[PDB]
Amino acid sequence: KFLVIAGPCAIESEELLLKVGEEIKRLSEKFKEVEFVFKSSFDKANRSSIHSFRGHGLEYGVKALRKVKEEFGLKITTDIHESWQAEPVAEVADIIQIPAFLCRQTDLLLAAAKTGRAVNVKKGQFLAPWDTKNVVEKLKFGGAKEIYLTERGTTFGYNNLVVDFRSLPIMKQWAKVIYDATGSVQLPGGMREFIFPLIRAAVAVGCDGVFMETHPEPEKALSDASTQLPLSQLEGIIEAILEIREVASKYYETI
Amino acid sequence: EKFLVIAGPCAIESEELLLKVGEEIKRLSEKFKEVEFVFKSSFDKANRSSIHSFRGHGLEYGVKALRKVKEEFGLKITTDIHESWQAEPVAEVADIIQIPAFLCRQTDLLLAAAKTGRAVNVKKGQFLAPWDTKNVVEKLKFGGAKEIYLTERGTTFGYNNLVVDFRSLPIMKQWAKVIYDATGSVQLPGGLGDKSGGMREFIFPLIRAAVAVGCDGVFMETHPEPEKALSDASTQLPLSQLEGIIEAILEIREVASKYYETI
Amino acid sequence: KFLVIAGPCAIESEELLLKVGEEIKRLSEKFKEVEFVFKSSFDKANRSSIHSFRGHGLEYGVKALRKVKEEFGLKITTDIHESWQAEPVAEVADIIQIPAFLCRQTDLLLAAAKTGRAVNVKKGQFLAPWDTKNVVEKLKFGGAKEIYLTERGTTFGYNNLVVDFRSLPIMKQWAKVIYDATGSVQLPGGMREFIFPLIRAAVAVGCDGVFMETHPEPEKALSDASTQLPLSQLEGIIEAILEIREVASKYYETI
Amino acid sequence: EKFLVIAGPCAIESEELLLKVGEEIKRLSEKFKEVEFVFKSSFDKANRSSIHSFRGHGLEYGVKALRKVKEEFGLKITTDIHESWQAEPVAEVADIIQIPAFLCRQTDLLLAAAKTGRAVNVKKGQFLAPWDTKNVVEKLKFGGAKEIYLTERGTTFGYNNLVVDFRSLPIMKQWAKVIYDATGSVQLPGGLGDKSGGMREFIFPLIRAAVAVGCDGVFMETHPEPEKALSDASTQLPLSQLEGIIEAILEIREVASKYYETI
Ligand SMILES: O=P(O)(O)OC[C@@H](O)[C@@H](O)[C@H](O)CO
Ligand SMILES: O=P(O)(O)OC[C@@H](O)[C@@H](O)[C@H](O)CO
Repeated sequence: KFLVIAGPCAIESEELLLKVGEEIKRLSEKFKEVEFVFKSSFDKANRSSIHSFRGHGLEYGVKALRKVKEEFGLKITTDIHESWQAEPVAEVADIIQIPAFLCRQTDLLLAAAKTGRAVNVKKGQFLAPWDTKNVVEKLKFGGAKEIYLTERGTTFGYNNLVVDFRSLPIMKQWAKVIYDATGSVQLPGGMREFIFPLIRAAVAVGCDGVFMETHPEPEKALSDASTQLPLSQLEGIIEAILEIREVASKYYETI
Repeated sequence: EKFLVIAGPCAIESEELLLKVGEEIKRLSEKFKEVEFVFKSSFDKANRSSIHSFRGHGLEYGVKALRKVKEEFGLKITTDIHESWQAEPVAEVADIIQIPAFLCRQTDLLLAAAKTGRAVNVKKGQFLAPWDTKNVVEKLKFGGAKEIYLTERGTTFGYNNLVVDFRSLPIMKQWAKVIYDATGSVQLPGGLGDKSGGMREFIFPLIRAAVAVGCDGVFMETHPEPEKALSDASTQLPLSQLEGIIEAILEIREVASKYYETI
Repeated sequence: KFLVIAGPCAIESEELLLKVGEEIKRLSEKFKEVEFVFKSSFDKANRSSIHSFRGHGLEYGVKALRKVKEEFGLKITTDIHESWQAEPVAEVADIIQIPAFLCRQTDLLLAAAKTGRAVNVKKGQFLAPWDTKNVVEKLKFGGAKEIYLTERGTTFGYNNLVVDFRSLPIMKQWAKVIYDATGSVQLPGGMREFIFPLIRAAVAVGCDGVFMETHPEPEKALSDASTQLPLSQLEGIIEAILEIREVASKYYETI
Repeated sequence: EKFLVIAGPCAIESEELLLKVGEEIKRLSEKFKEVEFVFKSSFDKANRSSIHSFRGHGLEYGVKALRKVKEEFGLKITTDIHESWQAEPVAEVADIIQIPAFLCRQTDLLLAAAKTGRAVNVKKGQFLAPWDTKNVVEKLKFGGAKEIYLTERGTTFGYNNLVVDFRSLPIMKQWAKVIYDATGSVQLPGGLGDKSGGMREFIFPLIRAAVAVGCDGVFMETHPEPEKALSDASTQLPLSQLEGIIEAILEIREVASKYYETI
């Protein structure tokens, strides 16, 4: 079924995770046609500044995510940054996320695949759509069976990302495709006003799921404060994309 | 508001070609009554890459051919101008005067079109940022234009490639009605060396994106047999597929419409 | 010999043209190895704003340029915007300049070629280096014998131009190549600090000439105030590029 | 200041290959005494496009091979790390620890390299703007790095193509010494499908541009027979051409030097 990956960018506390998980659970019960996956990072390992918020560590993060899966029965996904993190994260993560800058790091991909979990690779801002075929091949070689590729924009001049929707049908040739609605509008080194319009475009074109970072109060977020979707707006957007998908799906081109 | 569909063969290869396409557009206009159709065709391809490529049969012949389409089918007409002096004669038949993408900053051309009293549709230059179309609209208003359109047709992305930044739709909507050029946006400028290339397989997906985001109309160059077209053979939509595409975008527009943001 | 095309962006008055022409003449006498061509536009036909300075008209402009050639014996170059302007401009213009946005307008190119004058086409920000071969062919078909292609940057994201120096050797295959040092640093819709560094790069790579818009007081210029080179700095830059060219020329690759 | 020339085969194909290249670099270091040479080679290509491409013979073998080069020729050494744990063992032989372009924002990797006390050279990510390297240098200084380099190696320009924006040289010079990667800047990422492409014909012209603009050193991957290289076969410079290139850039640097702007 259609996938909706959502949650706060970073694990600011398992308190926040529980408050967001509660809403994700409610939507999960309301939209039985959709498969929800809770997401949050235990570490922002690639912040621009050395003085920015990274997180509370792997152990604290896995614990918090563990509480979300136990308390709400929701699937989990988080990203890893170095090979050794794949094993401990796989304990709770149903889907292991590979950061965009690291989409070409062979050992990280292999380490994720070895865990037997599903793998979701964020497409690097430097990669062409067709370049992702090799990424999928590495994962298959590593034993991965459930593979996703996430569109999150491509480098367009400096401090700007553009979404080339031609990427969706191209990547669908070798993997399930996810559209990152919040990451695609960020200005590297973003505009929330474009999150909804572009996600509508994503489902009109055709994808297997959407990815959205959401926070009760984005402006207070410790990471991605300018792009995280306010929690209260999630339901409306999901209902909207489901309706558009229902009508547009008749026209999705065959593989 | 009535959705606009601008369509027709890229170039006026012959008056016969125009009437054939015009007949189909007229038929669709009778079926899709909620759509405002405007027949398009260029009397001159003044910016071909190669000196050896087809340009046209002249302004005189073209206008005459376009007038025949309007007379026979009662369809609104649009064609593009390339130099200031062409605005007057063209305004005699054209309901909408089109400004080529490379010429979107040529003040005199914009002014020439604006003083005719006809509607003006400016193709957004591949070098222009969305927010910089505000001054383009200002020039037209200054020149007397009362009905203005801005057409998204892609932006230079590396060499011989164009990308469509859909954020341009809501940005440009701030100052003019917005049209999405479904066939021009998938062309590969100079992709074939002496001619430009294109990827027809992406025409439909991107037009679905356009209506989901929200626009005031779509622009599509269509030809009975694109493979044999004298210009844009790689991007013109087979005429037989026009009906299906229009039905689809009207369906997607309807379902997405309640979510279009207010400007 | 090496070409240096320089002058104020727009003809704000024949007074300005004479003051700049006087300096250009002095340098012309100092650098006999270089061929100087005086440049200025009689009309800025593509300003972003309808309220910006365009000029004093074709007639007034040609007259002013005519005075420069008569009073200083300098060659002249100015740009045309519509086909009908080629004939009257050719009366004084030794080199007819084709604006970047208009580099694909067949009739403008043909009209320029018909005059029998040399033609210098500014490479559109949307053109790939190899795409210029067809531009040259149009001019040759139109009777042009002296053809130049000028590098002035390529669209790089929004409101930014990047100079891909690979363009110089590529375009040299079919035409003489000129580097526009002032236009290449402008930010469409620039930084003067990069004019000199990039022009040094241009001659190190290898070109047939440089193009620079210069004004006694750029900040007071009616057009391109942010990129025009202060007149007093022209001599130093020319001497500098001549020295670099002298040494680097030993390494310029054969056609 | 002494000009830096970082050169060597892309990957450590064998200890034999390293000694062959090392011998030539040593010879050039004896001729060009005004240049500081640093021998480069990767013990692992951890980011190949294809799972079937050559990666290397492991960290242990690589370090041993690099130490042999340093021992036999007395040359400074540089190699890249891919994960934090590699900084310590690599610092035992490497005078300069190299940070891969895709990893230029990985905080822990930068920190790992900085605490070794060795010099650190960061390849500028193809996604990074020049002004955003300021924070990269800040992270390294925070981590204890006292000798920092930033290497220009091109920026994403459309698909499978890189462009060198030379404005980056004077911008980055504001916070670190700047190196120009002459061979990486002409590669066509994923250009050959399973492998990346490249245009060797542009290596020399662009390196001439780099020294005319002004930089603190150049980086060049070189191999006796590039055509047979196991990695970057399309961009590595034939070893026989290294001497000529170095002589040329030293000549251009000298004549342009009086014009380098003060930061
Ligand atoms: O085929 P060439 O001559 O390159 O012309 C490209 C066409 O696609 C042309 O009509 C284009 O969209 C012009 O603006
Ligand atoms: O040939 P592939 O595997 O694409 O790798 C590209 C090389 O050019 C590679 O070593 C590159 O510069 C990696 O960063």
